[PDB]
Amino acid sequence: METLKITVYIVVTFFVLLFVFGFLSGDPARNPKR
Amino acid sequence: MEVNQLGLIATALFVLVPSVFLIILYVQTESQQ
Amino acid sequence: MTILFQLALAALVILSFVMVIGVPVAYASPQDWDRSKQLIFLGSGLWIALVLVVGVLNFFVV
Amino acid sequence: DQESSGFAWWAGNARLINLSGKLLGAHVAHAGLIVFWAGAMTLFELAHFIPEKPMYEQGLILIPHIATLGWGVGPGGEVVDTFPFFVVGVVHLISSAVLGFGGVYHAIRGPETLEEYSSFFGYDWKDKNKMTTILGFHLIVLGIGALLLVAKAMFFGGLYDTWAPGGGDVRVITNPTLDPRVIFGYLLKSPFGGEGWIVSVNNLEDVVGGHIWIGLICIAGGIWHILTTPFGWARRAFIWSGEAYLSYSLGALSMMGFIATCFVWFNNTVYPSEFYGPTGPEASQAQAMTFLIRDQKLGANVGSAQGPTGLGKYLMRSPTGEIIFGGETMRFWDFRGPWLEPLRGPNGLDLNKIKNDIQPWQERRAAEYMTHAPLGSLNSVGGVATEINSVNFVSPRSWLATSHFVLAFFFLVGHLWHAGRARAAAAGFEKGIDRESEPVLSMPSL
Amino acid sequence: PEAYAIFDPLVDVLPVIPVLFLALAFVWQAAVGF
Amino acid sequence: VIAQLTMIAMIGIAGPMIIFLLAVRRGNL
Amino acid sequence: METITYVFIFACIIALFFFAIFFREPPRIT
Amino acid sequence: NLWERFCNWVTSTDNRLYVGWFGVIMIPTLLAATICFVIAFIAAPPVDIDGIREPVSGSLLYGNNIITGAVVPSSNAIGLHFYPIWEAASLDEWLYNGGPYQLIIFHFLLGASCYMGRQWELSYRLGMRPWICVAYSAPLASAFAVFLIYPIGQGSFSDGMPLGISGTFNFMIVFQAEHNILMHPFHQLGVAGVFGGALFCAMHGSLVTSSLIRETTETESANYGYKFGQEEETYNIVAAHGYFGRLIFQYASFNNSRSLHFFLAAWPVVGVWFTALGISTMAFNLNGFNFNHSVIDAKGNVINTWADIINRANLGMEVMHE
Amino acid sequence: TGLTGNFREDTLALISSLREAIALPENDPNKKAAQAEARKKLNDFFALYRRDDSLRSLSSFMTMQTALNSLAGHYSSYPNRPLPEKLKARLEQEFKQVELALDREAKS
Amino acid sequence: WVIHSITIPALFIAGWLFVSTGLAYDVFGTPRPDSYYAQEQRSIPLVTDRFEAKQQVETFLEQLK
Amino acid sequence: TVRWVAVHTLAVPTIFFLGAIAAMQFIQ
Ligand code: CLA
Ligand code: CLA
Ligand code: CLA
Ligand code: CLA
Ligand code: HEM
Ligand SMILES: CC1=C(/C=C/C(C)=C/C=C/C(C)=C/C=C/C=C(C)/C=C/C=C(C)/C=C/C2=C(C)CCCC2(C)C)C(C)(C)CCC1
Ligand SMILES: CC1=C(/C=C/C(C)=C/C=C/C(C)=C/C=C/C=C(C)/C=C/C=C(C)/C=C/C2=C(C)CCCC2(C)C)C(C)(C)CCC1
Ligand SMILES: CC1=C(/C=C/C(C)=C/C=C/C(C)=C/C=C/C=C(C)/C=C/C=C(C)/C=C/C2=C(C)CCCC2(C)C)C(C)(C)CCC1
Ligand SMILES: CC1=C(/C=C/C(C)=C/C=C/C(C)=C/C=C/C=C(C)/C=C/C=C(C)/C=C/C2=C(C)CCCC2(C)C)C(C)(C)CCC1
Ligand SMILES: CCCCCCCCCCCCO[C@@H]1O[C@H](CO)[C@@H](O[C@H]2O[C@H](CO)[C@@H](O)[C@H](O)[C@H]2O)[C@H](O)[C@H]1O
Ligand SMILES: [Ca+2]
Ligand SMILES: [Cl-]
Ligand SMILES: [Fe+2]
Repeated sequence: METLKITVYIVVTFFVLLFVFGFLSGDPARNPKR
Repeated sequence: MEVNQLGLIATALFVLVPSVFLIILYVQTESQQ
Repeated sequence: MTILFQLALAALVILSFVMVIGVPVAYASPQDWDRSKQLIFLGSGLWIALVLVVGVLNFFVV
Repeated sequence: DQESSGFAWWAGNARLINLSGKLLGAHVAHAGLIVFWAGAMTLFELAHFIPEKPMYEQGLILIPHIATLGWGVGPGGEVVDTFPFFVVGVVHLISSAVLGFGGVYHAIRGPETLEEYSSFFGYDWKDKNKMTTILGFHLIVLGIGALLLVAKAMFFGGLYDTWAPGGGDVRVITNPTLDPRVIFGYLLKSPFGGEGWIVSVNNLEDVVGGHIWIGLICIAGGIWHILTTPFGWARRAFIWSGEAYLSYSLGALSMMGFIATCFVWFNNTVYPSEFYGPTGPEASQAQAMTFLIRDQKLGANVGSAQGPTGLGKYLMRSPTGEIIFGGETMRFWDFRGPWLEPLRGPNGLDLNKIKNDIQPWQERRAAEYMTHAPLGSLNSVGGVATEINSVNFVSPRSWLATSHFVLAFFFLVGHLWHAGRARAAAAGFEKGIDRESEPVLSMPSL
Repeated sequence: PEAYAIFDPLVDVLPVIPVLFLALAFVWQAAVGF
Repeated sequence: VIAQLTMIAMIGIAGPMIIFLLAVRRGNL
Repeated sequence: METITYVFIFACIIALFFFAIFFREPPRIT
Repeated sequence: NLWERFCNWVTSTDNRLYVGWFGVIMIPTLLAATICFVIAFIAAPPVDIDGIREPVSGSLLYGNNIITGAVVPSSNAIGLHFYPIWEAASLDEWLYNGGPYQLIIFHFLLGASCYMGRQWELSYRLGMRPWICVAYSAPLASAFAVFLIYPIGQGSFSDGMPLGISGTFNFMIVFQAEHNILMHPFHQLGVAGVFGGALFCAMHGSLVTSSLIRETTETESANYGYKFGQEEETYNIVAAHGYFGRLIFQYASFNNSRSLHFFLAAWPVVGVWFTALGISTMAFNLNGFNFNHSVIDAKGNVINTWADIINRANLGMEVMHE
Repeated sequence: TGLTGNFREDTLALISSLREAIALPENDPNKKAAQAEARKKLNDFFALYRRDDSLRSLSSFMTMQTALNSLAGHYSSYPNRPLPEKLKARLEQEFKQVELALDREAKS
Repeated sequence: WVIHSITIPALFIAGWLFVSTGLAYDVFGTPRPDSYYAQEQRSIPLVTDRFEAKQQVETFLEQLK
Repeated sequence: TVRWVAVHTLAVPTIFFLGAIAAMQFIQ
């Protein structure tokens, strides 16, 4: 139960963390034209 | 729980026979040269 | 004397409501728009004063 | 102009993207409307307004706001003198008369582009500096008003009080609460059941002490932006361009809506249940107690009991140490209203105390919230949902939350609309896929 | 207020006229003619 | 009502009027 | 009996999905 | 670098399924929704709506056809509280109070949102005008409305939609009891929005199939003549134009496909938005106007117009529910 | 008020004003104005203690709230008429329990 | 532009009268705003069977109070 | 001719019902 709590936090924190940098790094640079 | 005793065959034939009839036609098409 | 003032009150709208028409039309035909019409500076400066009569008087009136 | 340089008419406003001289004309005029609408409703409501009865009875969405700042309210929610209500609305009208007048001036006779008449006012959307310069001033000005609230709070008159030791009305805050302990950490609370996110705000003095920060944060913001310039990581993202600025505005403005939808519907502290009408949770809550007292009054003891549903007739013991009402109301055991909390004891309601501690106002007021439990129709067929043609109303508290939501919903779409057109524009292919070279045409084919 | 006691239609309808602006836009398009 | 209704009809008909006067003027649009 | 048919029927749906997404013959251009 | 290379892989279009940055949320959450769904749908302990009396078995293992089976929403005892696994005392406690419902819809919604964007951030990377995500808002509006919003108006997810084919029917009917949704105008547009969608879907489907430049023999299938990537126009507008242009008056025929297809996609969408507004208007107890005793004689008797019949039927239902 | 420090000392301190000000001469130069400013302290008083989540649990604090809401609530409706004696006596009997029960918390 | 200042007014007034005159009442047999329940006897004058109704509608209507 | 026969036989009764609509709203 309690172990699961921290686990969900860590997992959710990870994606969202992995998520923002995608846009915070050069996202418009990825596209057919510029 | 209690059930129509024969109702199971219904599904099977209603699943397989239409299914099969689509396969047989298909496998043919695959064999077209 | 609110009637004395109520007539002056409506005199705001009457004068405003025409300037509501006049100001845009003044800009409508640019010919002599700002050339012929200084009435804005003539009407507006007179119009703003017609606001001050409203409240300062009514504060004493009503 | 015409479509020749531009695009079609039904969308024709965005022809203004590159004309700033016309652009100010838009806003100042538009702001003129919003102002003019504000005072209009004020006077419109004031003419049909009845000072004796309560406000939520009147179907009144505005005067409560003015009142909530403590003008003409009086204790007991008396609504003493209407003249302060009158002054507010008319002033906005007179203010609008100036605005649109200017809005017109920039619309026509004002210069069609500002890059020349005033270089200071001149700005290019693509410029990431002179624009950010502007973002400072507003963020300063918008921060000024926040303080100017507190000027009403701490100094001039005093703001409304939800909870007073009696009457729950008018107080001039002395010491505002400020520290990151209960402020920054305040919004850190869960959004969900039992802990509001920003919707808790138990104490009034939270918002005042809170706005102090938002007052002194924003003033830093301008001073920050005025003296700074976007950094690298900023420049790599965000698509600096005319549209996107509007696109970002929406997203922020959208999420604001859902929050504003949440306050009016729940929070009792900021919007007093008194003249905004009872909150939905409080409605069934108070009704549940009026049934309680009327039966407990006469020859019946409801404390230890069972119901036909089995949970008891009125009181239950929650899994928490506190004991609550039964019925459907049990879904709201979290609500604490100005009248209810004192009736509550250390853990839940003190039954022995409930009988004795009733006031003349409470029971009356708590019963006054029985008639109005937010409900009603678009033609305003009121009473309990299927109750037939009796007590016809829709509590204004229900209107705002409905209204602002619908609007707030669109602005999510709007945000998600322009953000598409903004980036695609910057990406250059917003004009439609190019028939010469299709980007997909040459790709690895899966 | 009693000093203001009668302007019936004006105070009756102020708030509709903001809508009228949206309508004006079309008429102001009608003469311009799209 | 009717008196009030007449007052409302009279009170804000500058919209159409404005355009018509402007149209006659052939000002700008 | 009763339930186990539904899961079966519902299974072949999924076994179709995964199967129909990846194994489709690509419709080449021209 | 690993990152700069990895980032290039997520964004990359060569994948058979595009996963944008939204896919980073979308894929795990939905894949987590479904897994915890199908299981919970198959084996659900008899979730209890009210701790007073009555456990409800919507699970598939207990005697339920697909029709009757549904995931019961959370109880009233739990109210609207955020009720994750660990917060609940015991695992079986978390199921008995209707946890799996509150678990699915969160991951589903928060999955559904990121999907709405994932359609966008693909469209941006194929170099195409990106309005699909606008069109997709219409269902997603309805999703949030019936799942997330409406219970907030009721303060409990219990009144939220039980998700299942019988559960849904139960929902509407009961929802019809309280708020009289039929007479509400916003819904009454939503109907038009759906039909006219289905309607236009038939005509614009029909008229273009009607007109086909014939590359096929009569024996051969008519479809196969279309070659993927034909830069010929496969369907005559001039032929089909006058058709609908003769059938009704020639003025309304919508010469321009680009004009048509937009209107084809505006009618259903805008039709649906009003519903997801019509619900949110209901969730706050602002109901559809029910004209009642609109007629009365001089004798005070009730002439009893139709709406009363409905007013009675609803009044009938509400007593039934409780 | 002039409230400072912890809740306890001030809670006791306010009762020194509360229990006193209940019954005084009505014909004195000011009982009202004296009773006016005395009850204004309640406003100052009970505002800051609403903020406390701790004392929001235990009895002795919520006891005082029962007293405060009893007393002050009379003064918005019709403050001019003095309280009924039956409402006056019950106040002290509540205060008397409080500071004892209040003390029951610290030395529990 | 010619008779369209004539046709419309004279015609539109006809419809105005058939309501005012109430001629539409006995033409379409609608009940009159006071006429539903003759005497008191509050009940539905529900027409029942065939080869009757022409005579049966008379009965309900016959009383009329 | 042809067109005239359409509107004349259609919109004319419309003008005649508008009498019934309006002249009703003032009854009762
Ligand atoms: C913050 C406010 C805001 C601002 C300033 C802009 C600004 C702009 N938008 Mg925009 N937009 C916003 C919010 C905003 N948007 C939101 C929230 C949405 C989602 C609904 C959109 C959706 C949107 C689209 C889809 C388009 C724009 C476009 C534009 C550009 C031209 C304006 C235009 O088309 O007017 C057009 C004005 C009209 C068509 C007249 C209004 C007619 C509507 C139907 C009124 C109906 C509302 C009313 C309440 C309902 C009926 C009343 C009822 C009683 C019956 C301009 C840059 C256009 C563009 O291409 O941008 C470059 C465009 O095509 N916007
Ligand atoms: C309600 C907000 C609003 C505002 C502020 C504007 C403002 C503007 N629009 Mg616009 N527009 C709007 C809504 C709005 N629009 C909507 C809803 C639509 C869709 C229906 C459009 C569609 C549209 C198109 C298609 C175009 C504009 C254009 C313009 C600009 C020039 C218009 C012009 O030549 O005026 C000239 C106006 C007149 C000659 C007469 C107007 C009538 C007057 C102003 C009435 C006065 C108001 C009031 C009665 C008096 C107040 C003052 C008083 C105190 C004295 C201007 C900045 C044009 C543009 O691109 O800018 C160059 C353009 O091409 N708009
Ligand atoms: C509305 C006013 C406003 C606006 C539009 C901006 C706009 C901007 N600021 Mg800024 N700023 C403001 C107010 C404002 N600021 C104030 C009041 C301060 C305090 C003095 C600052 C201090 C500040 C600094 C110190 C810096 C900026 C910077 C910037 C630029 C890029 C960074 C950015 O926007 O962050 C976008 C947001 C992120 C990058 C991360 C988001 C993290 C947030 C805070 C999450 C917080 C948790 C949240 C509650 C989670 C909830 C989930 C959500 C779904 C609700 C941008 C132009 C940067 C810049 O370019 O300056 C050179 C910079 O270095 N600002
Ligand atoms: C409803 C979901 C949704 C969707 C699909 C989009 C879609 C988009 N947004 Mg966006 N946005 C939204 C809501 C949404 N917006 C809200 C509510 C805000 C608050 C102001 C913003 C603020 C915003 C900014 C400031 C920018 C975008 C931008 C964009 C574009 C892609 C870049 C990006 O990463 O977005 C940003 C994505 C987010 C902010 C994520 C919020 C919603 C997602 C779906 C949830 C992700 C998980 C979330 C953090 C919660 C999980 C953890 C939580 C428990 C703490 C794209 C059009 C960019 C753009 O187009 O600029 C031109 C851009 O710069 N958005
Ligand atoms: C008794 C009633 C009416 C009479 C006798 C009448 C008379 C006529 C006649 C004789 C014509 C054909 C000659 C001409 O166009 O000058 C005509 C044309 C027309 N009138 Fe009327 N009119 C009547 C009512 C109406 C109404 C109710 C309308 C409503 C719009 C209307 C609108 C028109 C139109 C649209 C035409 C053009 C016919 C076409 O284009 O084929 N008229 N009218
Ligand atoms: C008592 C009374 C009264 C009176 C009052 C008055 C006295 C009024 C006032 C009012 C006001 C007091 C007004 C004024 C004006 C103002 C305005 C409306 C302003 C605005 C503007 C703006 C804002 C501009 C802009 C800008 C620029 C241009 C530049 C720089 C920046 C800025 C932004 C500033 C009355 C009659 C009501 C009646 C009732 C009572
Ligand atoms: C430009 C343009 C536009 C826009 C417009 C606008 C936006 C406007 C605004 C407007 C406005 C924003 C207005 C304002 C003004 C105001 C005024 C004009 C006022 C009047 C009134 C008054 C003055 C009052 C009086 C009184 C008193 C004082 C007391 C009591 C009584 C009374 C109420 C009477 C459009 C798009 C359409 C089109 C294009 C162009
Ligand atoms: C407490 C309180 C108060 C105060 C206020 C405050 C303190 C607030 C704050 C708030 C805030 C201050 C908020 C914030 C939030 C966050 C957000 C919402 C933002 C936005 C942005 C973002 C979100 C970003 C975005 C992005 C992402 C996410 C990824 C990457 C890309 C980008 C960067 C774009 C008051 C007095 C009223 C009352 C009582 C309580
Ligand atoms: C009076 C007055 C005033 C002023 C105000 C104003 C000046 C307003 C404006 C107004 C307006 C602003 C108006 C407008 C007009 C409009 C109208 C009259 C509308 C109607 C409608 C229309 C005509 C539409 C059209 C159409 C149709 C019908 C169908 C198709 C579509 C369309 C859209 C085209 C004041 C404040 C001083 C206050 C005192 C009094
Ligand atoms: C990605 C796909 C994942 C799919 C996951 C699920 C796959 C697992 C399938 C295993 C199915 C076992 O099927 C099982 O059949 C039996 C009998 O047939 C059912 O049992 C049924 O009949 C028995 C008696 O025979 C009763 O005691 C029982 O109460 C009744 O439910 C079970 O309720 C069902 O669970
Ligand atoms: Ca009226
Ligand atoms: Cl008294
Ligand atoms: Fe099609």
